Amino acid sequence: EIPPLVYQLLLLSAKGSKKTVLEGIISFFNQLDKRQKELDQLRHVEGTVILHIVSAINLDQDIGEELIKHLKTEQQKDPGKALCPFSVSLLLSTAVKHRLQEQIFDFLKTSITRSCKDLQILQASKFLQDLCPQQYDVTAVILEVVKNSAFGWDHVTQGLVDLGFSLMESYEMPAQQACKLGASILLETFKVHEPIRSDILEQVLNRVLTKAASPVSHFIDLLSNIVVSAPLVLQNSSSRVTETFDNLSFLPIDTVQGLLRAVQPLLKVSMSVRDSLILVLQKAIFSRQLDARKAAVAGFLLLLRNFKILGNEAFCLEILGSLRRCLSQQADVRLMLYEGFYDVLRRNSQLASSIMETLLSQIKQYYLPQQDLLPPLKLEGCIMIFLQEPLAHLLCCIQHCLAWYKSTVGFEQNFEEMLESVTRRMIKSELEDFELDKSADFSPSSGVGVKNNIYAIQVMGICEVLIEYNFKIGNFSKNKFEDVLGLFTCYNKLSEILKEKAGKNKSTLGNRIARSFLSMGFVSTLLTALFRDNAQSHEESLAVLRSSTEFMRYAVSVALQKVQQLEEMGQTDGPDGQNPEKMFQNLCKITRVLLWRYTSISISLLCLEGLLRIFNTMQQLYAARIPQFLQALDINVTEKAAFQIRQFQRSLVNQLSSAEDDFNSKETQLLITILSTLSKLLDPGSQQFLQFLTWTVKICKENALEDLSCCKGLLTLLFSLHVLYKSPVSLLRELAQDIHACLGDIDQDVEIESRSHFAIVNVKTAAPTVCLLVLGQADKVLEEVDWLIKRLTNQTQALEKGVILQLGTLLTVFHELVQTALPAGSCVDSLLRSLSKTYAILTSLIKHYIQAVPGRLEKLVKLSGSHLTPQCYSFITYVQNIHSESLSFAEETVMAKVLRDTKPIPNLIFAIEQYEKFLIHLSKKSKVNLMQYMKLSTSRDFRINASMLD
Amino acid sequence: DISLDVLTDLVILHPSLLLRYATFVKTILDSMQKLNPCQIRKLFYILSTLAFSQRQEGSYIQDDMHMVIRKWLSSSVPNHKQMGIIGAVTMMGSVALECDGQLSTLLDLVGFCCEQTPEVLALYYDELANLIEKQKGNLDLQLLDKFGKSLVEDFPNDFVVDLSPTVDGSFLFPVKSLYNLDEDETQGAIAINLLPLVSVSPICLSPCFRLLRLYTGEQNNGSLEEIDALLGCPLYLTDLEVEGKLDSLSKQEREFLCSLLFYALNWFREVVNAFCQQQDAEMKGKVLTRLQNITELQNVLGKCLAATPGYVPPPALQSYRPYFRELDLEVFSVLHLGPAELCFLLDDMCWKLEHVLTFSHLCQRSPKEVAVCVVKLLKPLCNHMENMHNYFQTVNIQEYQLMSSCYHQLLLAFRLLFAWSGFSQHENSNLLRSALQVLADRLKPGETEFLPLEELISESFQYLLNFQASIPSFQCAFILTQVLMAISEKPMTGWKREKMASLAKQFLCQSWMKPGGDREKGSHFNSALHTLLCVYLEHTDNILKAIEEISSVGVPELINSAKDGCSSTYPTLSRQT
DNA sequence: AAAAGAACGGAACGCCTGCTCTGAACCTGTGCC
Repeated sequence: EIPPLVYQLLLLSAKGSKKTVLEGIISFFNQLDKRQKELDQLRHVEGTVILHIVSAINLDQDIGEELIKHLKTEQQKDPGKALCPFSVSLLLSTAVKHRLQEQIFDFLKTSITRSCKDLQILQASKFLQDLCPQQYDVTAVILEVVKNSAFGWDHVTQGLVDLGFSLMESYEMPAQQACKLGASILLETFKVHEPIRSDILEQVLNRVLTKAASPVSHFIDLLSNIVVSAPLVLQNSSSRVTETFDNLSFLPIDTVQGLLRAVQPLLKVSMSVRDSLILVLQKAIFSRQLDARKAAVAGFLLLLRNFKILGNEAFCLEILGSLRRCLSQQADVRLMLYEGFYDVLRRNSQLASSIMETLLSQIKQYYLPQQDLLPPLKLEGCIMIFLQEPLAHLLCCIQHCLAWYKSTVGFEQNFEEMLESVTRRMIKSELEDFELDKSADFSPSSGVGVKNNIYAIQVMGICEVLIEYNFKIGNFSKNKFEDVLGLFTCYNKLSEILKEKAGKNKSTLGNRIARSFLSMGFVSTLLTALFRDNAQSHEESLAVLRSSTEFMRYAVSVALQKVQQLEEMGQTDGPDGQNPEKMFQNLCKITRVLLWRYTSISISLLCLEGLLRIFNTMQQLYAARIPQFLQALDINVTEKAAFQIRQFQRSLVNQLSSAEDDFNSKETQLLITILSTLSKLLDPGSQQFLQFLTWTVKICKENALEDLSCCKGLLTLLFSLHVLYKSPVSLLRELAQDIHACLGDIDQDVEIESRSHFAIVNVKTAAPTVCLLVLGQADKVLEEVDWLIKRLTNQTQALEKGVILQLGTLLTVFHELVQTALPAGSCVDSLLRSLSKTYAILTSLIKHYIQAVPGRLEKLVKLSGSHLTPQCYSFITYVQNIHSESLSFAEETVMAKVLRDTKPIPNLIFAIEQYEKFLIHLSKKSKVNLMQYMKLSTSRDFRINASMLD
Repeated sequence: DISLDVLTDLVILHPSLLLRYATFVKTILDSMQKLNPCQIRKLFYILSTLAFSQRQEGSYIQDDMHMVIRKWLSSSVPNHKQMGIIGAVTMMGSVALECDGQLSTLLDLVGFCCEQTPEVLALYYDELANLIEKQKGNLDLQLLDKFGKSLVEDFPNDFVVDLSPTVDGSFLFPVKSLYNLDEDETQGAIAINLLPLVSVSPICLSPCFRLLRLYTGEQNNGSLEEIDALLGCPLYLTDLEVEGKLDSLSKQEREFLCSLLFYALNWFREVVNAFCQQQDAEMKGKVLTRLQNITELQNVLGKCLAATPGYVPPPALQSYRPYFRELDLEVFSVLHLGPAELCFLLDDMCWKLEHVLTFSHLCQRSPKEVAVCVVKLLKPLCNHMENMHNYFQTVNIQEYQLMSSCYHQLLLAFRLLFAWSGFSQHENSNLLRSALQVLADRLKPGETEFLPLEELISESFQYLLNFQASIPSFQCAFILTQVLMAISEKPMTGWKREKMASLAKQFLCQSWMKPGGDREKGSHFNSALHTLLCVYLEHTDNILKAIEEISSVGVPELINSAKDGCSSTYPTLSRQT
């Protein structure tokens, strides 16, 4: 009924007109889908009609050319509208026609990029949402399209897969959003479009090995998702399991590990794949070079856990020695097996014995047993220039494997004796016993120096491992603690004075020390014993440990490096480091002692860093796991978060109210940053949001953060809350009064009262300390204004009223600064940079309205002429005096400085007249004389003083 | 256009390789309703003749094309319907390098579909004329006869008028044999009954004489045998002075007489086309008389064309230029003397020069052929040029303005000839040297004998500089100095730059006024003076010195002395200018 | 009269510097050492 009728209508349009009939039938389908949403026969009818229309368009491609222009015009008019499922389905269907699909794809990419940018802008500023509630999301409609076209359509699946293939490459922030959208639509169409599953898998496998140089992390992510959704898809896609290893050992950036983990079920259900990878293993491990041999050993280590350890065992008995055959390799290559052996050790018993025996042989290769003699560690073995046998990682692997072996239940007797002897040997030794006796022994860029430098790096790394092992052995054992405490005395003996070598760079690598070697569980437990570990069960070993003040400092400093490793990278060293759920529990336990120790009342300054980094991690890593932490912090998310702020506000006000003698500005800066980092996740409409604002403005307007970063840091905080809630132009106007009261006016003949509305700003804070930040907001305030003005290019009356209020109020602000004597730094430059920017935004709204008189606009112009222009030009005359006086400091080739010091001045004039020239254009076209309020554009001349040259 | 042009080479190299996808290609071409007429010709050229060429398996495309034209020759979509007959012309052209059956079937279908269509025999005959004009040379005599022998049935049956003086009927005006036959009583029957033909399509007759010229060009060397008694035909129209009563017309006969005249001058163009090149008994003389007749007829037309407020004449001053027989240069066999006739002839050639060197007939040849066409008879050009020079040495306003305009138009011709950017390409530098050889031999006693390029440059420079003495209008001075730039090198040498400075300063110091006073200050005058000043100041020796002298002597004298006139040292400079 | 035409009037993304914030052990001065 409907399909033949609309086919006849399309034939009529081919004979007649197509400008409006197309849009009419899109609208008909749109309301049909809307009424049917709250229909399989209707969906089949829709499939038939789209098939008919796409065949007709393919027959006459030029007929559909008007669709591109029509949709572009609609998108220019409608802010994100007209991108209905019908329209996008028609667009993708003709893309399969292969005619002009590139331009359609480019238009789609531009539209989605604009859509995600607009979504981010609206999310990051509610002030635009109130005046622009037309939040149109292309992602929502395109993801609903998957379900809409999941009823056996002619070419919807092909269009969607082509769209996703273009999307994934377009992704390469907006790029991350595009990649996420493409991956989601591919997953949805794989879970929906059954008959294209094999073709999709083959195509993505062809693409998966398509960017060797470029990152393909999104590719492996999507492949893993589709494989875990359909485990047997690649089984039906056979003859590719062998093929996928063509150039796998070229660029391991964790891509190889991800590929192996994604395909692991296939290997465990596909013996041919296992055999082929075994065959490739011989070539990979025997590669004489070391450029890419790391990927091979990493993949083999992962495979060891990939295959089950139930108990053919002959498979394992064969593959045990494969990696050991490459043990004599480069130190960097030898590194990864030590870190990775523990993971596979929890999957077998006999394999554990074999690995322990091999590691025993390796450690005995360097042990050098003796009694009451030189340090057993033959540090000179790895001296040569470079090193080929890391020791700290090996010892950490030794202790972890020993712990797991003991827990699961003579090499183990040899292990404990060797561990006990070397620990006893270390305490029964000193720097004199080691090769490094004197402080002036080794120097950087010296053959003896770098050798001793490597030795120093190794030995203190060894000390950390023995610290961890004895703690597990010494369950409330004072003798083991005495060995532990004495061992640390050797550790810092190398440090402090001869730390690393010396390191004159005033930098603190790894929080304070090089990369630690402590399992996260141990350091978590050590602090709990070290802090809050009060009980009669302890034998004063904690107390003497507490006596070692440097042990306190080192106790948390390692964890601070550890969390920073998890802060930047998504993983960390130590057992269970890359397991997030295991790490999350560790993250829950550690934070309590760090916070409590600070509240006990330097050392506490460390805990401030530790907390500030732990929040910044989980808010950026454990997005879904926040409720678990909040439950462990002890859906009232805002209640407890505000409670912690209250405990922190008391410390700050007490510190801020105290005299400058006891200031510790480093803590105060941290006290402010933690507020900002903890203010990110308050309730958007919470009362505590308003309550926190009411307190901070009181403190800012009352207290005087004379410290540089303290004033800057606190002012940064208040705006982050005062952006998503309101506009700050009232505050900026108020602050502009104080700086105007702080100094003298440009006119040099007018005085002002104290008018100290805010105590944060004072005479000593007249620097860019404040007048650069507020101008940054002035940059942001105008930055978002352009977005709506561009959109502005029924409620438009409200749109124009709001802009003229913010711009008009901001216009008064600039008038206040422009009469003051701004500091001669870059703040003079930046003021002229935004002043040039401000006039430009004044244009595009007027430039828009040309294509459309109100007196409200005139009153803004009247205020603009009266309070801005003559002052600005007079302010320009001020700059001449300032630069001339400032240029006297020329050590008592100034060509470079003079040009820069006056570079914004010409472009200030040009931005004045380009607005003026179009404002001239408006006046004639608008039939109104707007120039009576304003003033003739003044200009300046010069004169060379010939007499002064003598 | 480039895609079709390369497709020509692709089908030429491997016809089977192209016709492999030729099914889809032809389906797309037929389906695509949007196609430029030139693109229509390009596609149909092979789309209609692939079967005749590739006789093995090409019959499918030919059958599809014949079916679609049969459904569209009588179809209700005249827009692009003539594309079918265009493809027919392409088919005969391919056959004009058996197949007669397909052409006969197509012609029968066209005739059936155009039984009563007015613009059917018109456009069909236009297509045949284009055929033989462009690519009909290799056409067999039998094929050409079968295509276009309907002249013996159409022309003498109802379009060949009778020479008897008994013409009478319900005509708006009486029939008078304007421009009667030169040979009285030799062939009385030689006349054309125009008024009976209008009141048998008057629109259709104008593009016919071309076709009989084309027939006699293949059935004989010349047109004398077929049109011996018809070359000197008069026109059956009202009295020539009858146009004087334009007010007396009042559309009672004004429109009818306007159509009469409009068909008349186009018929004169047709006969001058068909019976010009051949030399026979008074053939070239009668051609000259026809030229004088058409000039006088157009002059008479001008009056009623101004009197007629609006018109929509059928194409088969300058505003009516599109609705005219755009006669090519093939008529110029007697180029080597009515000054008005010269003005009109070189006005006809000037527009073509401005278009091709900067509407199907002039576009049919490349500029390489334009060069040979223009150099075919450069000798009469220089002869008339020196005649006008001698007249100006001797020096009626009604004649003086005529010579002035002819002068200007001739210099326009040489400037748009030699300022051609195609001379930058050296693909025909020998042709340029040969073209300049006649001018070089005209300056010197002659016998260039492979003259040197620099010698030719200097000789042509001096020869064209000879005209720098006497010049009637400033626009002529502009075009003279610009053609003098055009022949010489782009960057002038020192001697030529000094000559440029001297001549341009002399022209600046010259005084220009129309024959009846009335200084020639106008609009084109402004651009002409702009170009003069640009080239002079560019080619001066001391540019700063020259501008200082101008702004320090010429302007002050104008501001001080001149009230409504020019400046004393620079009569070209004016307050308005 | 103040209308076109197209030659005149005009716009966007890309670039690494000459930039200023940041950096660093110092060397000075003076109550302490």
